[PDB]
Amino acid sequence: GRVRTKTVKKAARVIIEKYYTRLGNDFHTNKRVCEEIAIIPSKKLRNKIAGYVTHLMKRIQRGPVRG
Amino acid sequence: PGVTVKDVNQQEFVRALAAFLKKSGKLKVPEWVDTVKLAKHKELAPYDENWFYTRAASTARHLYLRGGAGVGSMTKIYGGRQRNGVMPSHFSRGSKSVARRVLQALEGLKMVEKDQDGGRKLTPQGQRDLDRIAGQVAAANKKH
Amino acid sequence: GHQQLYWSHPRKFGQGSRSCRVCSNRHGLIRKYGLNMCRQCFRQYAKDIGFIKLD
Amino acid sequence: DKLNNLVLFDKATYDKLCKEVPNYKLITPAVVSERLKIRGSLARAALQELLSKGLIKLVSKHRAQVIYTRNT
Amino acid sequence: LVIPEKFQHILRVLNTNIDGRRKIAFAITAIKGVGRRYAHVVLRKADIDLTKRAGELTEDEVERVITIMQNPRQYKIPDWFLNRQKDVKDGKYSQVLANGLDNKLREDLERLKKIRAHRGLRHFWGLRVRGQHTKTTGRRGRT
Amino acid sequence: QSVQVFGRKKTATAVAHCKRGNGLIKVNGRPLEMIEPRTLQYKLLEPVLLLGKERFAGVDIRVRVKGGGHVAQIYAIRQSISKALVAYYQKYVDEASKKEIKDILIQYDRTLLVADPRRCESKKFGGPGARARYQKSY
Amino acid sequence: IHRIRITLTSRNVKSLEKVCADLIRGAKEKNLKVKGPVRMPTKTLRITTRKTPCGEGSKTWDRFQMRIHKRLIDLHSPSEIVKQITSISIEPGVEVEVTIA
Amino acid sequence: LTGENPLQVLVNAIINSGPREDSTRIGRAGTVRRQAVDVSPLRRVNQAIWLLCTGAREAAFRNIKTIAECLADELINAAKGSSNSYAIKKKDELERVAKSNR
RNA sequence: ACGAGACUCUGGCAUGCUAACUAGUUACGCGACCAACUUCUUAGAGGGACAAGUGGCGUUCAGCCACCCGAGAUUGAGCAAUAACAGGUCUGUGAUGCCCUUAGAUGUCCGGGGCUGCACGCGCGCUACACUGACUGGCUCAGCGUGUGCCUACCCUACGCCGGCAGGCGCGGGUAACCCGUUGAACCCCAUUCGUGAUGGGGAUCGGGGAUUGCAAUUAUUC
Repeated sequence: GRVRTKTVKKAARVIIEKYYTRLGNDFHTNKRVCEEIAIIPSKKLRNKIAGYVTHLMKRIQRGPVRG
Repeated sequence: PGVTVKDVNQQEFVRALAAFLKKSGKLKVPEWVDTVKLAKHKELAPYDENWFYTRAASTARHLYLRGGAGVGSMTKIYGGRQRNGVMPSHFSRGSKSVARRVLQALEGLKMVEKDQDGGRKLTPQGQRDLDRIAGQVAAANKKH
Repeated sequence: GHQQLYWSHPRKFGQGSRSCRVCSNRHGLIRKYGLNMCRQCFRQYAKDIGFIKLD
Repeated sequence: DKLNNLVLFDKATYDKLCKEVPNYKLITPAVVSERLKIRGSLARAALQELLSKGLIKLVSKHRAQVIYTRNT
Repeated sequence: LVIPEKFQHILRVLNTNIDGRRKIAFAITAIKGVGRRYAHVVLRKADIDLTKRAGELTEDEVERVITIMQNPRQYKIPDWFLNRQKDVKDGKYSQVLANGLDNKLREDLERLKKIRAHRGLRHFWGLRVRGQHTKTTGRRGRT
Repeated sequence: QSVQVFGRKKTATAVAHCKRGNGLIKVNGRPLEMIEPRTLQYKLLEPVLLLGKERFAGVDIRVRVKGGGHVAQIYAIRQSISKALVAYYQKYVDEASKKEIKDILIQYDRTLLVADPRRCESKKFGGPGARARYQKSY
Repeated sequence: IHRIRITLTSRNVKSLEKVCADLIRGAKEKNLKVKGPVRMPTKTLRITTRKTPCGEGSKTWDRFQMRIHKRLIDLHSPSEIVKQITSISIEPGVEVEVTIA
Repeated sequence: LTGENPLQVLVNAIINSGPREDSTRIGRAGTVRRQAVDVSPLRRVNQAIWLLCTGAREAAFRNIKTIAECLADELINAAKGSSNSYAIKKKDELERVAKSNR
């Protein structure tokens, strides 16, 4: 399964709430900005966080999400 | 403008080279050729009769890989299973008295000779002679 | 006397000529790379020697 | 339990089964071996003799199925 | 590619009486000292080819092989091709023939029984003489 | 001034030394279709007749072919022909002819650019092999 | 000859690469031609042992590993310079061997 | 050696010899009849093809017409649409037997 | 807050990067018209994959299924939560708490019976059914790894005596990407072949040719 754990989910939520300015819709740009503005100690976890950030950006482009 | 002897597929190339070496007519095989098993992986004896000729050309190519050519590296081309009853396998080879007799029949042919440090070496003059023969049988009556 | 008995026919494969360098035990010897420890003593000292578990 | 076939070469009987191969729609060593129930190597020898007669051309060789054809 | 030889419904070589059903020249199991690499070596020494038709092969080649085996020591050909070599009672390898004689001499068990040895009983009972293990595996030999 | 990525697959390889000259194609180090194993000649016959002589009329090729394994060096010859053609047309003429002819060759079949990632896996814990286990008694 | 070789061996790659970069930088500070670091295939030492001290339980094994990484750098300089560059307060674990061959 | 088109038999025995239904197990027990089902044709046709692999083998296995020489029959087993096969009519006997449950 | 995940190691991918006199090479190159700023192998600071894109199911949430693209789309292992068990180990350890035998010390000394039986009392093991199994020796094959003094007297191996090759003796190389070795009595293939299956097709013992040299081997070594 591909269920994201609390680590990547919470990191994505914080990154979106705090740097909503810079994040977009592209995985590559989200990856680069996530690497810049956060100290993610693993590259797999960084990629997972960036992917969930892209997913949540799509979510919030279509309305408000509670997290 | 300079022909390599490894220019055609080696089946017919060694076939024609052996045809030349048997057409010289001065060399007849001794009586210790086929009754030797050499290695176990075979079931039969040499039957082609040009086995000596192939051994020498293959040995030349072996150098086209490295100096001091010897038979075990030459015979490592086909490995895998060798089920030998109640004992595990080995790694192919032949016989050394066969090699010595082939050397006794090989002197005066300028094809393959030993060296002073252990192993074999190439005879450049005979090399050029066989290159010329192969090239001028290729470019006279094989591609016109 | 002493030389009439000792060193007559070579024992070329003495198991009792080897012992663990930590506890002087006969069995479970690890002679590879020159450890010369029994396997239990090696497991105790594996990390200090430099052998570590990866796979 | 191999069958019994007439293999003897005679003044008459020899020239009665050698001109029966081209009397069939499907003429291959496989068809002859499965239908006329004689060794397929005999049919291979027959086609080799046909090649010796000079009415076909040999292309490739195999222990079971050989290639002999014509372009005329 | 034709031969005027006539098919023979009865053929006789070494007075054997066995069921002739299959082809020949490698079902020579009735013949004791021909076949495989040695027969190949002899035939290649005779300079003959395979340009004829299989199925109908006569027995002259193997007759020539036995003829050369009648005097094999003259040409100094590698002499590890006979069955029982370096046996007692002779320093050479003599001739024998007929079935019902060879299978016994595959086990020359008179002197080894006379010497009062375990080897005679090891061989006699149909069991091991070298020690093939016989309790879970190694049960073949009587079935 | 060094444009080479040669031709490899699985275990074998072939150094694609592609240079401008007279323009004759050297393949197999031997005549075209007589390879001694004989098993897979016809796959080599697809592109050389598909594309044409004029496309490969200037390609002087010198390849060191090695490696045992049919599926390795075979189909690596086709990977090498496609890739050498790609690099030649890219660095010498343009990109449009490259995309056209390369598209033809790699749209004939996909398996060129991708080899099997399958490898023998480790003998595992308390068993004869990777997954098989020794027989358990009770 | 003036061909001197330095062979660097350690069980870890971080310190070995740090030492290699340090020595390359030092040989490039002076105007010296240096053959780039050449990496040996890093032979791996394996010792597989039963986990149990007794012979009881499921047959479980430890798979111990020890990897030795070997690099050699070639440059042309007399012995005094090599002796000076060695005395750099080296980090532990990187065994340095210098041969004048 | 053909020159003409083998297409007729080449298609017309096997590639619509194919059956139309196989069966499945019923309830939790009882090995005396089987509930008739089907699949989108691929699985049933190629199950007939697999039983035909066994059948053509046994037509070679300990038999006279061997492997590497059944090319006609294999092209039949390959191409397209009509009915003459054997293991497929075995499958069709099973077809009717299990189809009596509709 | 642990455990799970993350993590570490390992595979799989570079018309990319860092460079190698042990792999690899360009028209003032020969032994041949009759000193490429490093890429196949080796290994490093990096890159690459995220259910990321699309379609469909899902209080349109978590997510699931499929499909392009792709080297790769639940991808080998290692590590692994207190309470647990009178689980095993005192025969791995001057790691360790004392009720307590014997002189036939559970010390030595190529020394020395068995267990290498055969009505089996049980358990782990040694093995493929046909043109696929194996020979023509007629084309460049694999490793994963090991290899010589604190102890110590024991390492891996490259030609000839020559019956037909390990090899009883002289001989060099390698503390090793330098030698064995581009792994020296091996593919699975094949002009020794099976025409419909007891034949050539895969071995029930068990005998000779010189035996690697281990007092013994038979009361376990050796084509």
